[PDB]
Formats: sequence, structure tokens, C-alpha cells
Amino acid sequence: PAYRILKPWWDVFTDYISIVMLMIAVFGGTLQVDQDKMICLPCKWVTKDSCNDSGPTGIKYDLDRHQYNYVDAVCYENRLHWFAKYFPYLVLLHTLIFLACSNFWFKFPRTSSKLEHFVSILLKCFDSPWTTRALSEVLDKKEGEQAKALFEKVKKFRTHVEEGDIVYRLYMRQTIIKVIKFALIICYTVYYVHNIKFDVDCTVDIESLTGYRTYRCAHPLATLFKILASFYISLVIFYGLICMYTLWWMLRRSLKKYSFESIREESSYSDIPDVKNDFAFMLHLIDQYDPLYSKRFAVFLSEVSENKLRQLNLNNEWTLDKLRQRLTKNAQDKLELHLFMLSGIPDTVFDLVELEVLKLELIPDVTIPPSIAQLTGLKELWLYHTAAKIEAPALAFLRENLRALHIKFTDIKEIPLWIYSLKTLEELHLTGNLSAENNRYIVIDGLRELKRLKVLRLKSNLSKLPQVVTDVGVHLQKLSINNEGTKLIVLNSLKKMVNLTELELIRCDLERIPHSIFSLHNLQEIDLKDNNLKTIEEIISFQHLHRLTCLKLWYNHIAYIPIQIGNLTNLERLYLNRNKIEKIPTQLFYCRKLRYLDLSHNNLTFLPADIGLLQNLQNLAVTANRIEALPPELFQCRKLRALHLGNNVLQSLPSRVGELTNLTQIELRGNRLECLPVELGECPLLKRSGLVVEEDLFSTLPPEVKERLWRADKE
Amino acid sequence: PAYRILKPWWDVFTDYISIVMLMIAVFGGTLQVDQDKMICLPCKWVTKDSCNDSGPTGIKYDLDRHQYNYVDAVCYENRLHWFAKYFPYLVLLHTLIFLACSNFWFKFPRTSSKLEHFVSILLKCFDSPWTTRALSEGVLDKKEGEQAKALFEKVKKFRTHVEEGDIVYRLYMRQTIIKVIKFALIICYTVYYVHNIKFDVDCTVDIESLTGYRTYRCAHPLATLFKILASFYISLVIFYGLICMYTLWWMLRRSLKKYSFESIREESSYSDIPDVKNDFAFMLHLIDQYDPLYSKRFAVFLSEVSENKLRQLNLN
Amino acid sequence: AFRVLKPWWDVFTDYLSVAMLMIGVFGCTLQVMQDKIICLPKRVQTVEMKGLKTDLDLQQYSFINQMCYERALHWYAKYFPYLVLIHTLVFMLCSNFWFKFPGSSSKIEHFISILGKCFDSPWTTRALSEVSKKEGEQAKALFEKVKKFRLHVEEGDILYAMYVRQTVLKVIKFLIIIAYNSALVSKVQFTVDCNVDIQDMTGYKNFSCNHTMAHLFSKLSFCYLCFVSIYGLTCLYTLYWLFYRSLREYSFEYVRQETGIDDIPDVKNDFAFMLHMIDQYDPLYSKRFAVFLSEVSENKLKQLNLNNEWTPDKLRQKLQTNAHNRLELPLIMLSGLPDTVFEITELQSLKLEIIKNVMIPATIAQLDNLQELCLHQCSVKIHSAALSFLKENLKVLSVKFDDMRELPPWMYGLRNLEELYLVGSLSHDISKNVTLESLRDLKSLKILSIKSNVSKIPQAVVDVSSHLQKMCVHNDGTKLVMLNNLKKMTNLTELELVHCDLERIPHAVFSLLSLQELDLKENNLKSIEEIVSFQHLRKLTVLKLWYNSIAYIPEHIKKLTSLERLFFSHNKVEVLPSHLFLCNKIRYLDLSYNDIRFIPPEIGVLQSLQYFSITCNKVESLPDELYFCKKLKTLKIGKNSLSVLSPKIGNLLFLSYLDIKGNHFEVLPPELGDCRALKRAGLVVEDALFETLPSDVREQMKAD
Repeated sequence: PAYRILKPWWDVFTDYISIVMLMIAVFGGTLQVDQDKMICLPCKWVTKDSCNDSGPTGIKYDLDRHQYNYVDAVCYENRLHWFAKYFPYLVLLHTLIFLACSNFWFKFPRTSSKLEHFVSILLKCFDSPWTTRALSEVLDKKEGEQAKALFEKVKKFRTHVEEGDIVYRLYMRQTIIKVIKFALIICYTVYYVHNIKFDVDCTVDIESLTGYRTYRCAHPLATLFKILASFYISLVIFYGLICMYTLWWMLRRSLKKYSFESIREESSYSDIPDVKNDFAFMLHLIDQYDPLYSKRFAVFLSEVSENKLRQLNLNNEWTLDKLRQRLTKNAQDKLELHLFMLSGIPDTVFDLVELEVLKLELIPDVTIPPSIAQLTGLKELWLYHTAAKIEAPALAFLRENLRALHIKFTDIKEIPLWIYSLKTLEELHLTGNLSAENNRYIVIDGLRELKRLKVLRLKSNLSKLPQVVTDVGVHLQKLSINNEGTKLIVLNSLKKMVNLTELELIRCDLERIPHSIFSLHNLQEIDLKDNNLKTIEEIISFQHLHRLTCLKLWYNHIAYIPIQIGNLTNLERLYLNRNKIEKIPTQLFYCRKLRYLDLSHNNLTFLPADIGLLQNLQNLAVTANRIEALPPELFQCRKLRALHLGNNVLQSLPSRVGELTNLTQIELRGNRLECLPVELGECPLLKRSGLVVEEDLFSTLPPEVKERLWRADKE
Repeated sequence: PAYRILKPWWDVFTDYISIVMLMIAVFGGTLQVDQDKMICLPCKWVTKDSCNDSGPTGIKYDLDRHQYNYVDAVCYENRLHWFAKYFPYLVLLHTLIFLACSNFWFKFPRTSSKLEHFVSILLKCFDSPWTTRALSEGVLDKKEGEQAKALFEKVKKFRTHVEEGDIVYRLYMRQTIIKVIKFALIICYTVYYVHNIKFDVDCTVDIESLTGYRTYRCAHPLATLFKILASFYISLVIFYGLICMYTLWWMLRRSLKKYSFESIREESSYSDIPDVKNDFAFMLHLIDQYDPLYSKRFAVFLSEVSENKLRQLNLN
Repeated sequence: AFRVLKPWWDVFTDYLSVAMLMIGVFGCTLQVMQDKIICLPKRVQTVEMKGLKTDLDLQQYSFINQMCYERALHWYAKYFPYLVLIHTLVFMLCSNFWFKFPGSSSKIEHFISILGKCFDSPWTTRALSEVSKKEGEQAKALFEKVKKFRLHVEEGDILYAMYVRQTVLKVIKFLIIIAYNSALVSKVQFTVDCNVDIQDMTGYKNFSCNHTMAHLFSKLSFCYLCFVSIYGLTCLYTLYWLFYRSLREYSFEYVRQETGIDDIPDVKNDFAFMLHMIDQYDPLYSKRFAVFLSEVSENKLKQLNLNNEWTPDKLRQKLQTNAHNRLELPLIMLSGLPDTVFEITELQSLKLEIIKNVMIPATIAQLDNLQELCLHQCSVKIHSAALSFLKENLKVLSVKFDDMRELPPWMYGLRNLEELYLVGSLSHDISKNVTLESLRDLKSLKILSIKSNVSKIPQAVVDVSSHLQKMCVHNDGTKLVMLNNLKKMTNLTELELVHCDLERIPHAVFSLLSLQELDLKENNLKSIEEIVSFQHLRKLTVLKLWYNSIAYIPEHIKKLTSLERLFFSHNKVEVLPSHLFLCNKIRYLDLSYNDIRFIPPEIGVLQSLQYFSITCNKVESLPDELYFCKKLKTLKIGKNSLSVLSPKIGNLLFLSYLDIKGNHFEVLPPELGDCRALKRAGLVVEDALFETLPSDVREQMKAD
């Protein structure tokens, strides 16, 4: 059947013995019903109510056949021993009790359901091809999903069965009852088997009806019942011995503790836990049927097998081709891979050789295998909320190849301790708080070991700068600290920034300029963004610094620009946007080298003419101002490309804009331009993407000029 | 088979007791048909038409074999108690009534159809992979998603269809009540009339016109064997009745027309499973009495939160 | 499939057992109701005959019948059917004695599964057609399964013992049955005489009785005797077939009589017995399964699989070049060497990486163009024509011995070999490698590079010193000792010792009188005091003592002036002496990444210098006499402590390379245009030093 696997050799032996016992009982009962009688003869000479036993002629009893039948019935009922009469029914009852005790294990609904579930999952595991692969240790998707579902079913089954020990308890109770029943059967049957005799003397006192008192009888099925009992006792003994062995099999070993030490030592998976209670009991019975089923079911229990199956499925879910389809590029135009919400890094990632930017985002406690050394071009590495665990060949290839490391964190333990052992590290952004107990810049104390750093971006909510960064700054060239509104204590400890070229204090809220800013001769990029400068007054001391070329003073509370700003000439990308400037002065146009001018979101009263003093100027953004007219001097400049002039109060553009040639992008949604001058359509580099313009005033233009622009767009 | 799921331990115990009593009824019936006679010897000495019965020589009765057979038949029909003659037929009838009460739940087309529908979609929910997915708490197959949605809708439709009427619970209660009353009557009359199965029977049948004797003394061969069978049947009926009273106490212990999913909603993520009522509650109580895993695997379909997770995951 | 393992005797005995069961059941149902005895008392109380009146009732007759059935009828006549039933049930239970025990049953199932699987396999038909893709992989898997079956069954013999025990039990039981049945078959008779003493009841003592079912019981007993005799003849034939042929040995010579394959091993014990069983079923399975046993069949299948997977076009794709400008075939982790590889005749170099258990056929004689062989971590075998041809043709060899046996012993039978690359590792007992000291058979060997942890130079090198010229040894932390074996170098010209842990330059190097170059790489030379004998190396032009620990340089450098290449990069030198630059023939002088304090002016003597590297020094002063030396082609002064680049630098006409990277400079002079061979690439500097040239000089410099 389906439960033959649960039955050991002793159980099936007892079943066969019980079947033979039932056959014996049926035979004995058939004989008892059919031809079991008594036939009795009266003792003619009787002395003291006993047979005196005082050619030959027959003794005449003068008894009818019916008197003989009455004598037979009475001496069968009253003087035959009850064992000889009811032995077949006794063996029938005993065999039925034995069969009921044996089948109560499979009959009781709770244990039957538990056994059915166990047998079903064991049979499904036995035919599972993933079991064959795990014994052998590239699989089908449905096969891997079936393996995962079977793993989860094994987990929930273990949680279901390990709580109770009813199955083992029921089997113990059945074995105990069988042993006790065997003992009682042997005792009473051996005691009473001698009472099955052939010659019985009956003294029934029916002299009133028959005429005699004592008769000697003869039981036909006596010596046949004496062998059927004696053969039955033998079987019981055998049964008992088998049952006794089963009882011994309960006592030498603990059936509620199945230690997998033998299996896990032989198998590669040496992490198989020891099961308990009922699950241990049926695994022990599986061993008694055939240990191969338990060996095959053992691989669906270890956690290392679960990890291997998850890795195999992940190689199927995340393949090299799918990664290439998702392959993207970063801001530095380098090949990046954004792995978001992954359980780990697939080896399909590491099979690459051309990857340069390995980005790891929110992967829980991953372990990096050495095959990263194959990613020959690897230079950047992005750790965002990722606890990274790495090994030594990986450290070697990163010490000889990796020159960038971008670490984002919200905890100290998310930051790994390996990242300080790189021998080529050059670019490095630490994002997240680096100030803690025994860990304030002591998370990252190995930044002395990194002697080639050149970029250091710190979004860390920082209150002080380490001196070791100042020591590294002999080769470091960019330090941008984001603190979300926390003032650092500079204290003129930044003057070792000889090689620093871009000091970018983002959201520093300084409101003042320390002397270390205008002491560092190599600084070229200076943006005091969101620092709430009411006044900027420290530009005069910048002339010792020969290299300043771009003052992007944006996103500030700057109320006014002093006229001394006219002293500068050498700036190019003068970005004074997002301020509170009342008006742009003519002094600001003494700067002849300006190539880019952004004055977005200001309170400029109007646009003066001296804006046309900017011949090399390429983009100009005076957006969100109060500006009405563009002068012809602005149109003498041939190099205007990006004119973000929108959301303004522009009355009109004078026709001298026909002097413009290099216009590329213009924004006019907004303004007050009554109708489009056709000169806006004249600009060659200005295309439909660049001419972001209203449609009706475009329709006011002649249709053939629009057709020429359209043909330039489409051809 | 398909109906073994809705058979708790009391039901299977009563079924095994029933087939055992059927076996002893068949044995007793075969015995009655074949070897049930009674050997009657006339009382040569009489007193007021009663058996006086006051090298020995056997008493001569001057009766032929046919007169003896006539005396046997007449005393068997007249002065033998009806219990000692029709005990196996009564046992067979009582066993058939008990089996009919047990199996009428399976044979009545309305209740049988409801049981089949319940068993069918319980098996389908067991076969549903989303049962495993919900019990664990990714990628959904189109056919698997369609099957899951159809199973959810079938569960909702069937819950609406059966929670209105409790004909199955009422039928099961009526069957239990009928069985316990049957057991009471059986044990009463069998205990009363078991002492009338005697070996020696004195018969006074008035056949003196034909045989010549008035009173006879008879031996019933299958008297004590029938007494042993009667005692065995009494023991079996007592066991059946104790099981039936336990089943009735199971009905009266708590309202089987009101199942609360509180433990499962606390253990599982879905805590919005409603407290279902009436026939659905009884049918779930039965499978809880067989295996709580069925309710654990089937409660996920009732909850709307799992449907909310279903529609989100199907969309993905 | 269990019926296949049952021969004719097994099914014959089974059907005999069913017949015995029928006989026993018939006898039992006869004995239950029909068996009765009829007894009449003896000496009882145109001829008119009158019947004798016994004066007995029917009850007395039944009593006599019982007394005589019990105490006169023989027990055989009453219990023959039950004895038949019991004995035939014991026969039936012992009929499958060799089938029921789980280990033997598992062996039966495994063997029948294997035999059926190779029966269904078409590789058997393919191999039989050969002698007289996917399915190849399936055949290989079935072959390794057959080998696993050999490792799992052949070593045991429990099945044969169980079969012989079952047969012996059947024979002894049959002897017992025949004996007692023939002894007691005369007791079943019709007329019996019964002398029970029931005279006090019936009046008679002697009775004559008739067993009514005695003729039928006699016929049943004779039929059972006939069936037992047939069963015992069957079991005796089974025992004779068991014993007269040794079934612990199965011979495949009958297959060999018509099949050419002769590597087939003869299986024993369990395998032999159960193959005899399958032969008793039908010999076709055995003579067909023969081909799955031998190993040369597996080798042929492996070669066929290699040829199928590696088309010549795939080898065209694999074709590439190597470090010696030869046509290389990179073969990685292969099962063997295909003949398709040897079909290519334009091939100049073979690369075999961890392809072990490989035998080189004569087919390599196809490709004459070979000059290099890369036998990397692979144990290779050989054939006579291959020995002859690779003696005649092969000259360059590059092997890796990860394991000592992964070095094959046949490299040394050659003579034309010239280059050898002995990469790998070695143990403590270095001198025991007779594989090394067989290169006396090599006559043309000129290049020897041994990357291994070799502590003692073998006497092999001592023998082959006459024609050897180049040494390259990487010990990697292992101390090299026993330098007399390098003393008795005579004709050697190149010596590159890496990480040999040689504290001092031995007299071995000075015993060499024709050494073109010397390398003491990664060797802890704290002091250099044995240079006095270095004058004997007149051929010595290269002294690449770099990454070394030479703290100061003495006067002994005057011993040799033929020195040309001089690498002291990363040395411990503090101040150069006045005595280095006397040897004017020096052209190639390196002090890269040292820490020299300053450069003394005696550098002016080195005119024939063409390379002067002192990069990453602490030198703050460069005197103008190195700028006076115009023959100085390369001159690397990078990352020193110098101040200003020399304005009169255009005087150096032949200044090809001036690495002055990372030097603290201020402004480049305008006279770089006068420099004929100095570039921005040549004058590597920080970019703020590059930005300093005058505009007309930029116009003349962008056009060079």
C-alpha cells in the first residue's frame, strides 16, 4: 500500500503471523460449528456413581437416539471444559485484538494524518531531481521553484510535527499492549491446553430422563484441537519474541532524538540539525525500512543546501544577458550597475571583465567571492546601506586596480573594516554620520593608509574636520562636506590644502569666510551655497590666489554686490543665481573673460546694456528676474547659446537680435513678448528642442520659414 | 476516500464497532439457521401436568424419531423465548439501522453534494501553490494566477452559498440523537431479555393427543454460545453508546454553528478572517477534529487582506 | 522487473508449489468432512443366508468408530494433508530466500536497472558495429554508472552464498520429505484392525474397520510423492549447475572469440553469479553487456566525444599567438587531446593545460611546424613514433609541475630541446629527482627557467653546464644553498636568481668566466665586498641588483669596466662614491626609488652613459656636468629634491628620455626647444609645470 514504508520487518512479520492466526481461528471455528460434538456412552455397571468396569455380545442400553442426543448435549454443556469448547473463539478474539492494536497506528485520525503527510512529502522528495543534483553536488526554472516550495513545505512540516510526540507514544503503547497480551495468552493457554482431552467422564444426573448418571464420552475434535492449540501457542511465542525485540528496540536507543551525525559526516553538508520527537521517530522507522530515503530527505533539511538552491535560482533570475540589458552609465560616463534590493551579488555579475563601477545598494550582509578579480576594469564601488564582507584576493585586485570607493551608510557596522586596506584608492565619498563614541573619525582611521586620495565628499552631519584629511590633502584635490545644517570648527586647520582646487561648502551655514578659504592658492571653484551670506566682503584678499576662475555664488541671502566686484576680470562661469540682487551693475561687466553667466531668481530692476560686453559668453540665465528689454550690445556677442530668459517681464526683443548666430536653447514660456520676431526663427543652432516657445506666435511667422526649420529638423 | 476527511475518531470507531457487530450478527444468523434446535425428552413422571422427574436400564419412552422431531419443533416454537430464537436477526437489524444512520449523511443528495463541494475545493486549495506562498509569509505564473483567482472567487461563492442554511449540521445532529436513543433502547431491552437465554427449558405444549406425553424437558444446544454472543453484543453496544454520548457532548460543548478564526489570525499574518457561521462552521470544525492543517491552509482564502496581496501580486 | 532473474527451475518449482498447495487444500477438505471410519465387531454373534446381529445401538457404533479412528488409525493417514500444507508453505517461504533480504534485493534491482539501461542504450549497437552528441554523454554517464556498480557489487559474494544455502535447504527438505513419505505411505490402507478396550461399553474388544477415504488418500500421497520427486530433481539439477561450473568466475572469452576487444576484465563473485543468471535467462544480454565493461571502450568513447565537440573550425577560432611568436592552441581543462588538433598542420605551438591521462599518438607527425610545447599541470603519455618525431622536431618546452608525477618522465629522451620553462614547486629531497639529471640526453638545451622552491641546485645543471646559457629561478622565500653546483657552471652566460636568499655573491659567479649577465633579484645583499673577483666576468655587462639592500658602493667597482647595464633601483645606497663613474663603458645605470642625499660632480666622467635613473631620490642638487654629458639618452631624475630645471638644458642633443616626474620645480625654461629629443611625455612632470612655455614656444612645440 502507501504505508508499507513505515512498517519495519518486525511489523510485517507480526502481520503475517496474525494472518496465519486468523486462518487458524477461522478453521477452528468452522470445525467447531460443523463437526464438534460429543458422543457419550453410559456406564452399565456403576459403583458409588462411577463406572465399575466389571462369543461376546453387545451391551443393550435400551436408549433411544433422542435420549442419546440429550445425553450428548448435556455432557457437552456441563462437563466438557470451556477451553475445548471456546478455543477457536478465543484465538479469533486474540487475533482481532492484535490486529486492532497493529492498525490503531494508521486508524487514529491525528496520527494517520501526520503519517500521511510524512509519507507524501518523503515520496515527493525521493523522486525530486533536485535531490539527485544535491547528491551530485544549471537547472530548470520550474524545477528550482518546485525545490524551493518543497524546502518551505519541509520547514512547515518540521514545525508542525516537532511540537508533539503522539505518534511515537502511540507506537510505544501499541507495542506494550501487544507484549502484555502475548504474555497473558501464553500463560492462560499453556495453563489450560491440557484440559483438551479425548476421554471425558460426565456425571450430569439426568437419571430421571435417561436412566443413567455417569457416562464416558469422546470429543471428536479433541486431539485436533490439541494440535491447533499447540501450533497456535508456538506462533504466539514467535509473535511475542518479535514484539519483545521491538520492545528492546525502544529501550536501547532514544527514539525521540535522531542524530544526523552519521549522515552529515559522510555528506558534504555537515550542518544538518538533529530532529526531535515524532519526526525523529518516523525518520528512525525510515531507516528501518531503507536508509536511502532518509539520506535523500536529509539534503532537503540543511541550510547550506537552501543557500545553494537560492544561489542557483538567482543565477537563473539574474543572468549575464539580463544584467547587460539593465547595464547603465553613471555621471562620469562609466559602466555602472544598480543592484537595488537584492539578497546577494550573483556570480553572473562577477563573470564580467569590463565592469568599472560596481554599485551595491541595500544587500543584507553579502559576502564578496574572489571572482571580482575577473572584473578587470573595476575602478568605482558604490556601497549604499550594504554591509560588505570581502576576502584577500579581492583585496589584492582592489589594491592594484580600484581607485574609487563610494560608501553610503546609516550605521557604523554597515561600514566594513576592509575598505581601509586599499593601495590605489583615489576617490572616496563617505555618506552618513562618521562621529560616534570611540568612532568619531575612528570608523575610518585607516584613511592614513590611503595615500592617493584626491576627492573626499562627506555627507556626514559633521561638526569638526580631522587633521589626517589635511595631511592626505597633499594629493587630495576636492573636499565637499554636507552636514544638513551643522557648523564645523575650521580654526584655520585647512591650510595644508596645497593641492585642493575645489572647496565646496554645501549647506555649511557659515555666514562668514575664514582666512583659510582665501589663503589656499589652488582654489578655483568657490560656491558658498546656502550659507546665508548677507554680505560678501572677502573677495579683495583673493588676488594672491592666482587660480580662481569661477565664482558660482548661488543659493544665498546676498542682498547686494559691492561695486568693487568690477575689479575682477578673470572669471568665466560667474553664476550669481538664486540671490536677492537688486540690480546688475555695469562694474560686473568689466569681467572680460566671462563665458557663462547665471543670474536666475533675482530682483534685478532691468537689464542694462553692458551685458553686451561679453563676447566669449556661451550660456546666459537671467531667469526669474524683472527684465524688459535685451540691448543690441548683447546681440553683438556672437557666442550666446543658452538664453534661459523665461518667466520674466520682457516687452520685446529688438530686431538687432538678427546679429545673433550661435543661439541654441531659449526658454520663452512666460514673459510678455507680444509676437515672435522672425529673427528668433533665424538662429541656425536654435532648433525645435532649443526654441522652447509658444505656438501661436510661431504660427504668426510665414509658413515657409517654418517649413525650412521643419526640414532642418527632419529632412 | 474523499469522505474519510469528514470522519472524526468517534465516527471511525463507531464504523469499526458496527462492522464487528455485523460480523457477530452474521455468525449468529448462520448458527441459528444451521445448528439451532432443541433436544426435548419427555418427563415419564408427571405431577399436575408438570415434570416431576423423580445395573441401571434406560427409560423407554416408546416414541418414534418423528414424534421426537415434532416435540422438538413444537416446544421450540412455543416455550422457547423469542429472544433466544431471534437474537441474531435483531442484532443484524440494529446494526443495519446504525450503519444507515452513519451513512445517510453521505447518501442524501443535498448533503452529499455539499460535502462533495467542500471536499473538492479543500483538495484544490491544498493543491494551490498560493496556499504555500501565503503560509510562508514571488514570481507568479499566468496559469497559476488564474487558478488562484478562480479558487478565491469559488471560495467566496461557496461561502455565500452554504453559510445561509445548516442542513448538514442539523442532519448530523439528528443522526447522533437517533443513534444515542437507539443505543439506549437496545441496551435496555437486551439487558432485560438476556437472562431468558437458558439451557434447560421446561416446555408444556399440550400435544398429548399425538405424542402421549404432556410436559417435556429440553436442552438448547446453542444456549450458552448465544448467551456469550449476547454479552459480547452488550459490550459492543455499551462502547458504541459511550462514543455516541461523547459525540453529543462534543455538539453541546460549544456552538458548532459559530467558528472563530482567532488563533489562526493571530498566528498567521492575515488577521481579518471573519467568524463564519452555521454549516461552514460545522464543516470546518470537522476538519479541525481531523487535522488543523486543513484549516491553516484554507483560512488564507477567506481573508480579504490575502486578496489585497493577491491583486497587488497579480498586477506585478 | 523481478521475473527476469528467475530461471526455468525457479518458475517450475513455484508452479510445483502451487500444485502442492492445491493437493494439500484438497486433502484437508476431504479430511474435514469425508474422513470417517466404519467399524464392525469381530467374532460377533441355494443356501439361505442370514445377517449377523451385533446388538449395538447407533451411538455405540459411533463410539467404536471414534475409538478406532483415534487409537488404531495411523497418524499419517489422519495428518497427511496438514503435513503437506506445512511443508509446502515452508517450501514457498524458502522459494524466495535469495529475493527478500533487502541488501540482495537492492543488488538485484541495481543490476537489472543497469542491464536494462545499457540494453536500451544505442551505444552498444554503435560499438558492436565499430568492432564488427547527447547520447554519447548519456553513454558516458551509463559507463561511469557501470564502474560504480563494479565498485559496489563485484567485491561481495553474499548472493551466491544465499542461493547455495537456499538450494541446499531445498534439497535436504526434499530428502526428508521423500524419506518419511515413502516410509509411511504403506500405513494408508483401507482395512485396519482395531483392538481398543471398550468392552465395558459395547461388549466387544476386537473390531475390523474401514477408512473410507484411504484409496483417495493413497492416490493423493502418491501424487504428492511424484511432485516432491520432480521438485527434488529440479533442485538437484540446480545444485549440479551450481557446483560443476565455478560460478564465482564469469569469462568473456566466448565474446572474445568473435569480438576484437580484449581489454575486457573478467568479473567475479556476485557479478559473475548474477551474470550467469542473466545468461540462463538469455545469453544475448551478457554478450551484449560485455562491451560496457572494458576501459578502452571508454577511452574510445571519450576520443569520439572530443572529436565531435572540437571541429577544425572551432580550432581555427581557438588559434592564437603566444609569448614566443608561435601559432598557439590554448586547450583548457580538456578530457583529452583530439585528433582534429593534429589535423592542423600549420600549428607552431601546443598549449595543454591540466589535460591529464593523455597519450600522444603518432598523429602528431602530421604537424611538422611545431616548435613550442606547453604541457601545463598535465600527466601526459607517449608512443614510439611520437618519441622519434619530438626528438627530431620539438625544441621549446614549457611545463608546470603542480604535482611531481604531473611532470612526465619523457621530456628527457629528446635531444633537439632548446628552451625549458620549469615552473612549479619542489620538496625537501631535491637531489632525488632523477628526472632533472637526465638532460644529459639533451644536446641543444640553451634556456632553463625554474620557477620553483629549489634550495639546492641539482647535479643536473652541473652535467648540462656545457651547453646551457640562461637561468631564471624564482624561489619565492626559499633559501638557495649548495652553490658549488653553480660553481661548476662553465659555459653559462645568463643567470637570473630571484628570491634565492643569497646573503653574499658566491665564488660560483666568479668561477663563471663567460657570464653575459647576472641577476641577484630579491636577494638580501647587505654589502658588496666580493666584487674583486667579478673582474673575471669580462662578458658581464648587466648587473641588475635592484630592490636590493646595498648600503654603500665601494671602490671595487673598478675591477670591471666592461659593465654596461647597472640596475640598483630601490637600493639602500646613501651617497654615490667617486669610483662608480670611472668605468666609462657604463651606459645603463639605474637608482630608481632610492634615497640618495645628493649627486657629486664626478658624474661628469660617465660620457658613454645613455641611461641615468635616480628617480624618487632625496637629491637636492644636480650639478651641470650631467647636463654636460650629451650622449646621455635616458636620464631619470624623478621625484627628487631638486629646485629648478637647468636653463642650459638644450645643450644635450642626444637626450631621448628625461623622467623628472614629481620634482619640485617652479618654471620651465624656454630652451626646451633646443632639446631635440625631449617631449612632454619624455619630460614627465606635474601639469602646473607643463603649463609653463612661452606662446611662440608653444607654437614651435605643438609642432615639435
